[PDB]
Amino acid sequence: PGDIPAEDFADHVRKNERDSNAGFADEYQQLSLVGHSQSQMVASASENNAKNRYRNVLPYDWSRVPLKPIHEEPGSDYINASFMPGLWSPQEFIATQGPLPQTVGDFWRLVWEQQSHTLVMLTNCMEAGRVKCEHYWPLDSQPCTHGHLRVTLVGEEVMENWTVRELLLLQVEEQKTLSVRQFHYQAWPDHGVPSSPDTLLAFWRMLRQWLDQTMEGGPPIVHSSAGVGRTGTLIALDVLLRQLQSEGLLGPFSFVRKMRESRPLMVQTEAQYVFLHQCILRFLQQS
Repeated sequence: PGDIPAEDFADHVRKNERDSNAGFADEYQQLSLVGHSQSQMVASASENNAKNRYRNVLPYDWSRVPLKPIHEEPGSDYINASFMPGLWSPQEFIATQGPLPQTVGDFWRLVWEQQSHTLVMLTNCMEAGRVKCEHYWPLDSQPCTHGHLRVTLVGEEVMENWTVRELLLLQVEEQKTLSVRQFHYQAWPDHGVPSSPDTLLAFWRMLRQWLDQTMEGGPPIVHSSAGVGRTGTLIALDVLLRQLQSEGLLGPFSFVRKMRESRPLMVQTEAQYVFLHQCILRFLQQS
């Protein structure tokens, strides 16, 4: 179904790189046509005006992740977040924007209601003086509370290009806790690419090693600033590398197309689309 056999992928990438990525640019032009005739009426509602970081980056109605409604609060079921397809499921991941000050509580409610044990953060809170995402997790000195939830920082290990944080999410009305592990990649510029495929692959190997041991609960929640660009590139990397290993096939164009049906702008620059292919190529060279 358009899938490329593993043995054929290296040649496919080289063909699309010719003439300054002439083949990749045409594939990206075709991908940019996908999914625009779908409604965004919930995200566009006046009640939800202050809940979207970017007016022109909104979830589609059919694939948005609803929150449980709060009695007499219109729009309380809305968060800028979408179910994203994976290897096995159309709900394998959740892509969401970087929380705003006024949606940090909704974000943690999303984590709780989905029972997601894994967060992936691909943005810094501020980049070159420009705000990208709220620092939505607590410091180790004081837990933070939102609605019926208490969030506690339990541990934090800092590496050269990423940080892993261990969090405890307690729903006070239920007396039930959720352990959440946050994988924060700290060297991926907005609308750009990491410095090399090797460092992103190292981050991915760590994340996938964790996920292959943590499959209880809901989908991993992946986010950046808009929740489309760095988010879509990482999700595509993980799905395609697992497709490579579990099926011996790779279908990047097909997967990004499915992603665009669920949420706009996934893999947000042509450079990120090319970078995605160069990472898979490096994973084969490393193999």
